[PDB]
Amino acid sequence: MKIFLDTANIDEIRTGVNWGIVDGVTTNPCLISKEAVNGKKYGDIIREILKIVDGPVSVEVVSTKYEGMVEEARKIHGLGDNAVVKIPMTEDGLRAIKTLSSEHINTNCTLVFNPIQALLAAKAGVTYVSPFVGRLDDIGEDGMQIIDMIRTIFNNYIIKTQILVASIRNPIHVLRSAVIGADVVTVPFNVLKSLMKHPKTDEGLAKFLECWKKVSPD
Amino acid sequence: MKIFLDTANIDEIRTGVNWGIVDGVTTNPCLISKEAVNGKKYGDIIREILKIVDGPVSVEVVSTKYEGMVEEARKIHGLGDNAVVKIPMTEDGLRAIKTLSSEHINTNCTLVFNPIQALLAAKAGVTYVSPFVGRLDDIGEDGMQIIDMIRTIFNNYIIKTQILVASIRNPIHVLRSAVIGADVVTVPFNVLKSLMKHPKTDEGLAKFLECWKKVSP
Amino acid sequence: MKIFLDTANIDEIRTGVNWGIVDGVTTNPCLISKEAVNGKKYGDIIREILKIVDGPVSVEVVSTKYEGMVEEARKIHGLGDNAVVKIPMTEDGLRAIKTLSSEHINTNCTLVFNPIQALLAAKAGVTYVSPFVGRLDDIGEDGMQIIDMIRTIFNNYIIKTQILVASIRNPIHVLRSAVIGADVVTVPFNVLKSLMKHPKTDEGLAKFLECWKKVSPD
Amino acid sequence: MKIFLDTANIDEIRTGVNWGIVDGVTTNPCLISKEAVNGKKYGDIIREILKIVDGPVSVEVVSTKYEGMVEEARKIHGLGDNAVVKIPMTEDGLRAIKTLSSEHINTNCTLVFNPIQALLAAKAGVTYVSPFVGRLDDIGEDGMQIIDMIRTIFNNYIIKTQILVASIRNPIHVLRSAVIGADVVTVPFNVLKSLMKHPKTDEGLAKFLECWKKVSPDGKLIL
Amino acid sequence: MKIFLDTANIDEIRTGVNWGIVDGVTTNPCLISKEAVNGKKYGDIIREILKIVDGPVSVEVVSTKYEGMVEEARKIHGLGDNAVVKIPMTEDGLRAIKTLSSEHINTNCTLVFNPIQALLAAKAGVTYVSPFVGRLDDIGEDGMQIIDMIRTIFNNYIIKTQILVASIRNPIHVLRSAVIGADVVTVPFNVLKSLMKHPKTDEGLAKFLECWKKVSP
Amino acid sequence: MKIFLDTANIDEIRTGVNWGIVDGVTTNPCLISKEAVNGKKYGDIIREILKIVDGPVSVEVVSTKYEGMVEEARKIHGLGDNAVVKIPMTEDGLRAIKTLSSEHINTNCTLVFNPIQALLAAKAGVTYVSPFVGRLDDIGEDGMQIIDMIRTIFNNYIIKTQILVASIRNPIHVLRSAVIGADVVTVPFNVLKSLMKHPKTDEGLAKFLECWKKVSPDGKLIL
Amino acid sequence: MKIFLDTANIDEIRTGVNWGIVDGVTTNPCLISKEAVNGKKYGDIIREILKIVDGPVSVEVVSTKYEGMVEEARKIHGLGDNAVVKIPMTEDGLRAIKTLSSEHINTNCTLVFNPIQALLAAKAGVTYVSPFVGRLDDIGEDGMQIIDMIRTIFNNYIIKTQILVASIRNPIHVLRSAVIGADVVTVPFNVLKSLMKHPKTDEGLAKFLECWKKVSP
Amino acid sequence: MKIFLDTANIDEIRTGVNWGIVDGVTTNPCLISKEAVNGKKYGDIIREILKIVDGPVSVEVVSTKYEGMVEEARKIHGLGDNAVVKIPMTEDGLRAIKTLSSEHINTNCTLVFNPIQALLAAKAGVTYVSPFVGRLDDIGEDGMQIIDMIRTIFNNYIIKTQILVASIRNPIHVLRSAVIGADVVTVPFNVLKSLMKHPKTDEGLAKFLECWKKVSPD
Amino acid sequence: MKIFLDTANIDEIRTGVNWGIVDGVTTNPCLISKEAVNGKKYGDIIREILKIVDGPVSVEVVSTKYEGMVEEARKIHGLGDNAVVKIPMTEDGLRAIKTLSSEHINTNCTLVFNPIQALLAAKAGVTYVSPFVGRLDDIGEDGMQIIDMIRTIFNNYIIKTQILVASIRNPIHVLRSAVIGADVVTVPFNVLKSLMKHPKTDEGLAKFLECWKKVSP
Repeated sequence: MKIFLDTANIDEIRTGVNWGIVDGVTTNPCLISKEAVNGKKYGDIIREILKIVDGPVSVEVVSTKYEGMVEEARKIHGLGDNAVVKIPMTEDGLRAIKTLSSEHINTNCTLVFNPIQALLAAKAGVTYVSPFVGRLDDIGEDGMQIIDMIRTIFNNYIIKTQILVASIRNPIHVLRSAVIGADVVTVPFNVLKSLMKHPKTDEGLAKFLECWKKVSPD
Repeated sequence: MKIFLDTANIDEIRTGVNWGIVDGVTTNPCLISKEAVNGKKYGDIIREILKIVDGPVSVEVVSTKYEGMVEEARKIHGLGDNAVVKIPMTEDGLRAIKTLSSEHINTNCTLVFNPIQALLAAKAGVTYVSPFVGRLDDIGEDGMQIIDMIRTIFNNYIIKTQILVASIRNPIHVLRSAVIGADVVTVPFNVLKSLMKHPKTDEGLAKFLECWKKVSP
Repeated sequence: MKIFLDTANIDEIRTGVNWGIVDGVTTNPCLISKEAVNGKKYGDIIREILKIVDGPVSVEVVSTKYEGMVEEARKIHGLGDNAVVKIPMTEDGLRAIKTLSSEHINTNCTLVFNPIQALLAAKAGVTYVSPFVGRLDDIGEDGMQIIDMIRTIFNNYIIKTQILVASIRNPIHVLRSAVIGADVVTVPFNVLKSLMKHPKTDEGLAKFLECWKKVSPD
Repeated sequence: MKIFLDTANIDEIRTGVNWGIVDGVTTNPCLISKEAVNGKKYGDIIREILKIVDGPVSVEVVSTKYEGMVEEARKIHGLGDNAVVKIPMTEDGLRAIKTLSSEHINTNCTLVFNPIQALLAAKAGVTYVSPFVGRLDDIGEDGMQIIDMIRTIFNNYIIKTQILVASIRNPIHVLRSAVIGADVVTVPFNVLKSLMKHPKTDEGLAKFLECWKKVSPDGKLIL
Repeated sequence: MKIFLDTANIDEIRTGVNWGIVDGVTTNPCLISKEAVNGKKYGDIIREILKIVDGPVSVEVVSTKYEGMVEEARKIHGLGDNAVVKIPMTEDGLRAIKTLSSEHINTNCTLVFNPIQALLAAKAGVTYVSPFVGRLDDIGEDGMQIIDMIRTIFNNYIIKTQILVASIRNPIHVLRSAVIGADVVTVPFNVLKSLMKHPKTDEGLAKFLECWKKVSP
Repeated sequence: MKIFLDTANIDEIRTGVNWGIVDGVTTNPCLISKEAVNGKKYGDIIREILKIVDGPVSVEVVSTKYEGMVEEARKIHGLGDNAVVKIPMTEDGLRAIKTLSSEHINTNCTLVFNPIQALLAAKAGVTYVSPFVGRLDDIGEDGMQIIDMIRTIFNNYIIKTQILVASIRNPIHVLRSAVIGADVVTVPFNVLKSLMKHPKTDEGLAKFLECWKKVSPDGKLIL
Repeated sequence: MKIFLDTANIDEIRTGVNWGIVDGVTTNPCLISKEAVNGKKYGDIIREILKIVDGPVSVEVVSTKYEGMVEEARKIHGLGDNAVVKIPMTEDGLRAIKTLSSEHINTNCTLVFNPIQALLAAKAGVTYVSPFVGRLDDIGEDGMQIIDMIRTIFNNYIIKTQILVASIRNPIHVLRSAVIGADVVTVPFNVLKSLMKHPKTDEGLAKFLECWKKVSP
Repeated sequence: MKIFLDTANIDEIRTGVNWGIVDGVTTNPCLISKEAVNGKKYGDIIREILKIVDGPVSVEVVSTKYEGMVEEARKIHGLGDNAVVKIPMTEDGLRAIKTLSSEHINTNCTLVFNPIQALLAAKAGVTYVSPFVGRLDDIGEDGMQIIDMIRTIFNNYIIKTQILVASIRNPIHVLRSAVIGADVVTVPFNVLKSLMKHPKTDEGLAKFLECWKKVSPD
Repeated sequence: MKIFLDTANIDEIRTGVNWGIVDGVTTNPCLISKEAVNGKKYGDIIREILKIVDGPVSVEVVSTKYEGMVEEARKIHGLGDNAVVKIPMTEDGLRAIKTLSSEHINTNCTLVFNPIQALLAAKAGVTYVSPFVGRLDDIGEDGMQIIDMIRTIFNNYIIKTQILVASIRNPIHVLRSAVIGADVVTVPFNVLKSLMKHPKTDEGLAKFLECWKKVSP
């Protein structure tokens, strides 16, 4: 399972990249606007992420119509070979995805909330589909169940679109994604750093530390 | 999973094809007669649909006898390479499917209501089999369970006939079909249109637009 | 399992009652406005249904604020003992339900889409909760799963609110509701009439009629 | 589980009752006409069955309209207290069941093919509902699955209508009915007779005989 | 779960009763004839068993006709209050069970091989029904599955007939019977003896003895 | 799943073959004697079936001893390449199957009632094994459960013997056989005919006709 | 299922109380320290919540030792009959719970992370047990699993201790607790607000309003 | 599934081979000593079985120490290529199996009662492992559960040791072994002969014989 | 399944090696400190195990920091091609695993307590991952559950990291690991000895011996 970081915070990205466990980054206009303050510009934030991240970097189009989406996508593509054009699950967005896939431009279909939307994105040739588990949790539906169904549907038809679990809120979203077999998770930095941690790991290290000071004082 | 449109309404077909999500069309005599009113002839409607749709277009014979069925099927085949001959699950229909299959004419066996009928159509060499889930729902039986058994049966025998889920009434027939692994669903236009929509998609787009306006008024 | 009719059409209601299989009626502002045409007024339609139907008749309030809802609900209660005041799942609706519950006015919480909303309504003392299965189906979620979870939750706590399956679209919603154990279903007229029918019933009648004629020429 | 005989053959009914394993009889116009040949009247056959059978005897109305059904049902009920009026699952039949239930006339709703039909008959107050499992089998649907769902539905709502499995064709219909917990099965006579038999019962009896002859040549139990 | 001993061997019966784990005895013509050799008469063996065993003792009629069965059953009943009349699952056997049951004479229906036969015996009012699991095992069918279905059937109808698992060959028939919830098992003596034993019981007793010797030589 | 016709009635076999849905025929001495009345010889009936049927035709040996079975089997095999020698599940039958399998004569082991019998026939190299599900149903045991176990066993060991479900009585035997994955069913003609039918197929055809008459009064497809 | 508010914020508590859906309140030293800034002290905060909240309100002891816990618990108890004394799962905590249970002082055992700890607290007589599901989630373990096992255990032994699901982070913690059948959930204010909302509810109200406007302007 | 005969009785073996359903033989010191009476010697019995049986014949060593086991096993190997050296599950037995495995002498690890013992034997390179189902049954544990777990374990690691179900007591051990997928069962003669039999087979023969006589008087 | 010995005791290792069932060895700072008393030092203990054990032998680093881990790992690697460098699940540990994996130095990530930690270590290229089942057992959580999930996860993504079940306390840890399909278990010597023993094995040998004595005195 690949692990992407779901942020536009450059320090978070650099920190997690340095850890070696970050395979890519996903951004969206809301994540970018949180960082484009006090003089920082949306165009520089995107360019810096692309430079620091060896892996896929998803960048969301802001046009809502087919022609504007395809124009933006080609410019986003031109920013670097690792850029992935993020496009929402809409009729115009499915049209844009089909055109871009035929142009060999990698795409990521976002704002997916049920398995049939994910299937429609895959039928257009999308490289990634991003169902939003946490927003389903927010409205009283276990969001991971949709990941499970998408995984079964994709396996039934040998679909090559990668399942990118998005809107992740806690480490159990991550665990269930891995057990289900989703291709990718994208996580906030606070979730990312918790994944390495466990109280019995800490207790174990102090235990070995005290044992090491018995045979080697220094 | 392929998605066909279950209608003869030309406007619906053009709109769905323009959306890029329609892989084929299924018609039947009742769907064609709904459109072939006030001047419009059934022969023009059929031809126009074959012209608009790049993918398979199923056209149903009206004869009930083996000889009439095969002859009508060859006319239908002649209308275009994408024509698929729809044939009902009857004794003559099965004979007709075997003959047409040996002639490499693509066929679709319709009015199937249980898995053994679907198996018989496959054994005659049919290209697609069309079990009607919604008509089973109508009579108090969960139609999707027949799709599940057909998938298992076809998997057991490595059967090449495509399962084409017909008589679809709602998006859960579609979801359950994909989870089962049916090769095709054919859907009325009101169902097709709903498959892309979700209230959280809309709400999320409004959130993104609001964020974008803060950074670029 | 009780079977309500989900309509404001007097003819459909009269027909359904004349069959003896209709235990009550659910209405809402859209159902009523469909009949409030060509002279007929919304108030007369409601009073006409209350008269024809011996069982519970649900009538939705149109106010959105707490005080308007309870004032309306009391006027509705005054139309007859079989009236049930239908109130949406909102913060003001939950307060109204609690107030009207203490006044012994029967209530129906509507526009419920997940099991926790159903629980909150029951906690306010509502007589019926009406989850909308067909509107979940419309958005790619099997609406009957919500009924199943609500049934487990209500059984867990011995909750007396009746589950009233609404937004019903086909006879399998009805079958699954009975298998689950929902207390009530409300069905459009077209669904109700289908519930009695089956081709093997018709075939069987015709066979019986042939055998009877071999022994009785009259 | 009660076991009814699904027939109008007097000799079959006499033999089954003699076995002490028959708790009632179900008839229909087709079973009756099968015996109403060569002078035998339909009413005499019915009256004879009502006579020899202590348990419930289902007799079907021939009218298709509500009024004719309630009229025929009162005549059928007047033939004996063990008569059960058999009524098809139709709009008019439901209305007749409700009327007759309020008049304390026992009813049996027949020609039921899915669980919701069964539920509607229960809601009208019917004494028995008779789903046809063999006719479902004929059209490629496992008929016993409908019995299982009816049992669950009835349990859910504490419904007192008895589930009466009909159109029974083989002993597995009977076994599955008993495992599910249907209240009654009605079986043709050939099915009834097979239910008692098993080759290992026959074998075990032959072995028991051989052993006793080793100890008593005349083959008796002298105590 | 009651545990009966399935034998007519007097020595086995005395040993099992002295152990305090035997609640009853089942005999049959083949079990009695095994002992009634070289002078010993079958009538004495039966009487002696009734005297030794406080609990139910099943004795099988030998007549195959209704009238002969009921008459033999009344003699058997007369031999002692703990006598239970064993009757085979036949048409005459069922008639006989109904008659005897109306006379409050305890009965045991034997040679049962499927759950519907067990149900018929219960409907005749039989006190015990004895399905033969080992003879089903012999013919390639898992006999315990019949016990499971009978338990469910009897539970569905609140049936008072006791399920008496017969033709038991090994301790797993016994274990599965208890887990299912059969009212009774009847077991040959070699099986009965093994039910108390376990190698870890023995090993643990040797450990305890060794500990006790350290504190009190 | 192959579908064989379990009969010796020539007219049934002709009709089934014409439908294009019959892949072979199974016979046995009882089915043949049913048609070998009024001058019809048993050998003529067999030869006629072998003639009209392209697929496998199972003919049963009448000898009960090994030698007579292998002798009859060679005569049966010499009648045509589509003949399959049907042999009972006995000690002598297993020995004959092994011999005939080594002589490349196709065999069908019949009268099988549990999965281990089926396994023994497979180990002797038999081409088909025919478990009798209806006869298991008759004695109160769900016969299809044996098919399910045979399928699992055969899958476990990659056994190439085909599972041929016999003693079929209803369309649910056929449906369950297909869901399990048995290689072949053999069915009586009445069962075969029912498999194509369903009331909703009939209804849907009547509706299609009514719609076309609204658009073409003569009822044709003029293209 | 009862629903408590997991906060010491008076304005959150005051808003949820008015809604009619908050049956009680849980607090802890960290929640109260978040409100005891800028001169506000814990003593007034606790007293004001006990006044607003009709139902149970849990107040945690600060002493880590038995006598301090028990002394502090009687002070907490004296502040109001609805006060429930929160006590951590430790050796001294269990001893304190048992003494307080004998004095009829309602108790709540917190910092419970597995089912056996919860059983231990119930055996001491605790009125509520508070397993922290969110903190199990944090360390890679599905917290709701422990709720499921505690429900089963408590059902097994007919245990009267109420299961109070704590450390709730999202509405699916609430959903799963209701399906399991936990007696209580305690939720943060942001979780509690979301519980009544669903986009199809808002969509439905707009539909009704628009229909009502066509009838009565 | 292979079927071995678990006996040292020449007559039973000869009978079973003459049926063609016996693929080999398992012996042990108790089975052999039962036949080594009235003049017959243990060595002659074994050499006679090796001659009659074309398939694998298991012959148990009598030494308990590593060096005696391998020395015996080599003498046993010298009696014929179809001999299989049976060795108990002990520390010395595991060492012998590993040594004899490298010498390409086929081995059978016997007296196995749980799945980890079976695994350890396979790890030593044993050709067959023989778990004793009936002796587990004797002590109140369903012995077939051990076969099921051993089958899962061997499949997990693609282990080539054949599972040989031993201590078989009835035809359901055989049925469950085949359903599980054990490679081999070894059965006493009384069980083997029952495997072919069934009352419905006999009934069916008699029915066929009656129909044949209606058409052929000879 | 490979079986390693979880000890630094040379006499335990020497005995298990001779048995032919020990495929390797795991050590840790606490196991080695138990043998480095009375003048014996860790350096010789490690070297002597690398000599005896043909298979992999895991040696844990003591530095908590990246550069120290990596430096110590190259020293450990240089002691023998079968040495496997043990590294704890930390930020620096993962970084160290990735560098060492690129240098073709076999690694073992230890102190893993949930499946996502195990996936993180696999993603860094670790050769083995060592989840501690016994220490999960200690804190009231079925440790074997995490092995099950790790097996499933690793199967999902075709992960080559071997699952090495550590902190094993009893033979059922071993049994369940084999049924799950873990690549390796590492066991204490007392657990390893018990694995070959069963009372019915001893009973069976006595039976055979007694029969052999009747044939050949």
